[PDB]
Amino acid sequence: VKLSEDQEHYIKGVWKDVDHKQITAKALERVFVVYPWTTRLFSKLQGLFSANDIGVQQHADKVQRALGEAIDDLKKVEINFQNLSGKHQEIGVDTQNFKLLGQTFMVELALHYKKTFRPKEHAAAYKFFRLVAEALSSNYH
Amino acid sequence: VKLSEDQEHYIKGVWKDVDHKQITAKALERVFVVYPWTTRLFSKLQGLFSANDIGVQQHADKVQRALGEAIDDLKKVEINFQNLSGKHQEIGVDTQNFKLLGQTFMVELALHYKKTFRPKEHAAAYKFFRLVAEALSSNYH
Amino acid sequence: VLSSQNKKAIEELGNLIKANAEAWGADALARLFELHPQTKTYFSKFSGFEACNEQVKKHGKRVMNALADATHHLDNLHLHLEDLARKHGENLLVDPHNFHLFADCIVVTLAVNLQAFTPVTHCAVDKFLELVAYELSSCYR
Amino acid sequence: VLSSQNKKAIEELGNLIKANAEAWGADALARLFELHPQTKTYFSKFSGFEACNEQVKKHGKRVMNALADATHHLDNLHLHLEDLARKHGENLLVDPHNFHLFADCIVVTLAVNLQAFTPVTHCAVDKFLELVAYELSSCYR
Ligand code: HEM
Ligand code: HEM
Ligand code: HEM
Ligand code: HEM
Repeated sequence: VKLSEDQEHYIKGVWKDVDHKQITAKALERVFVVYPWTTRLFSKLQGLFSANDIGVQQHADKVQRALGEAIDDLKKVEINFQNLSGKHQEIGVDTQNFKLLGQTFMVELALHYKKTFRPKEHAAAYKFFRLVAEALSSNYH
Repeated sequence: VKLSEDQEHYIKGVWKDVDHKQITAKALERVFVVYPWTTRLFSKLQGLFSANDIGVQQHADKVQRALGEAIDDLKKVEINFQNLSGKHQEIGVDTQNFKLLGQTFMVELALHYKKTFRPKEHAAAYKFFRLVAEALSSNYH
Repeated sequence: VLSSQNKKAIEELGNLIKANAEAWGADALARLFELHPQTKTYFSKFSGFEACNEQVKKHGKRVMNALADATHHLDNLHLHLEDLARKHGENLLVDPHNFHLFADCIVVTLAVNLQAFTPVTHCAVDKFLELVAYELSSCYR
Repeated sequence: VLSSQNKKAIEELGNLIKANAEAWGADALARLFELHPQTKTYFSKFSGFEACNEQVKKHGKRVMNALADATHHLDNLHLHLEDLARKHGENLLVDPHNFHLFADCIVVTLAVNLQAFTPVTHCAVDKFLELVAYELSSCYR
């Protein structure tokens, strides 16, 4: 999958506007509640799954950094995420989960931008998370 | 996704062994029955969905030729299927459908090879159809 | 079924949906057509797919009115959704996957329009929509 | 529910499953672990994942015995599968998607072992397994 010139501009624009860590932390809290099974492999969090918990915060910093690396070079995402893709399979996470985090992230984008998050913006975000989801599932052996 | 040296060998081997058209035609008949909604955009078939129907046979010849083109250059599938990917979106087919045809195809492979279609063989086939599914969904805009 | 906790949140949400049926419905459909253009093939009669299009507004109102209705019939959703299942399953041959793609769009519409959309509320809506998707796909079983 | 046509085929298939529970169950599990290695994380106690592994054989027999049982309780599957739902949903946090991945494996096991596996029989089994997946995911609603 690939984003048009307009979609890439919007995504880079959003990334400059939002607080990377806070929005990511809230997206993780949301995925844990909406899709309960996702908490399974997060044993290090010792049952603390809220956005304001230190564990979630530390993990959110890792996730947002990876997303930023994707936004910086949308053409080499699949290649750059090879290791991370393998890393997730090793841990035991189901490929469909990647799509789920993409969904809770778009809900957080919607809550933040409200009415300015129109179909065109939503489509740009979805396309971005679909590219990220693809790159993370690609190296599953 | 990518296949190991052993998996690529098995797939090329199977393609030399089976009757391309007949197995493809039976896979299409199976997808139409198991997943009824898949017949929607096949209006040209005028309600004749069996493997032995001329319409299905002609379509099966097109599908098997594409699969052969994939098997011939497993490294350039995504690039080679760009047009065909776009072609399917235009027509209106849901990306998940690609996985469904892959499933009925593996059932036909299983019926053909029976006990020699062990987990290792099955995994090679699944990996192949997952690569084909990816290439067909990749250029969806 | 639906959990007590999830049941309560849904019962009340229906009052809001019914009141904003057209505006929300039109918004939900526009996102579906924007994110997944292949879905436009089901609406052969439509002339446009923007949220301002009168056809989209008329259809969107009917979808939302149906959803609000369903919130008042959570203990016998099969009987209540039976006709719509036949309409979507037998007549239109609507791909089950499409119901989920649409549910993900509806959730964003709600996030953009509701005063608040916590993970708990989002969870209840997601499970409710999952139930609707399942019932609208019943003609395939 | 399940269609009359689909109901009949399933009722009879249970007799075959019960008789070959271990061999088929072990085969089904081996395919799951082979095609989707991330699923091995659920079986922390297992020492091996081949179909010959005694643990795999013991567990596979129990899965198939449960399925054969369910074929005799198609009109009240919720009540019958309630405990297994709790086991898989509340305790093990089994990702709903995994039930579908496993169903696709079971279908191949049946295709390799049954005398005949027509599209019609395959269709009935697919819808039956789809019902099982739905009930085993009930604790998430
Ligand atoms: C948008 C997709 C995602 C991105 C960018 C992402 C990124 C990351 C990164 C960068 C790490 C740390 C790698 C390291 O340890 O060096 C990580 C770890 C992990 N991720 Fe993800 N992830 C994504 C989705 C998911 C999802 C949905 C799940 C499944 C519920 C998941 C489960 C895990 C787990 C369990 C770990 C390991 C935590 C531990 O060390 O115990 N990830 N992820
Ligand atoms: C393994 C995946 C598949 C392959 C290799 C494949 C390949 C093809 C090819 C080569 C064509 C003809 C292109 C042309 O007209 O020049 C075609 C057409 C088409 N395919 Fe597929 N296809 C796949 C899966 C599917 C699935 C699952 C569906 C959905 C039910 C689908 C629906 C169609 C339709 C409706 C057409 C157009 C028929 C017409 O002209 O009316 N395809 N496909
Ligand atoms: C959340 C699930 C959905 C609900 C509650 C829903 C509900 C409705 C309702 C109330 C109608 C009017 C039926 C009548 O005339 O009696 C309708 C019609 C229809 N629906 Fe849906 N729908 C849903 C999802 C879908 C999806 C995902 C698609 C396809 C992408 C779809 C395609 C159609 C079409 C093509 C019609 C008829 C259009 C016309 O002739 O004007 N629906 N739907
Ligand atoms: C077709 C659906 C399935 C059925 C009918 C099924 C049935 C069963 C049965 C009968 C048991 C024994 C429960 C008991 O001790 O009372 C069991 C245990 C278990 N199942 Fe499943 N299962 C299915 C799918 C899955 C899937 C897809 C996974 C995960 C990939 C899974 C993971 C487990 C685990 C980890 C246990 C317990 C293992 C142990 O402690 O020995 N099951 N299942």
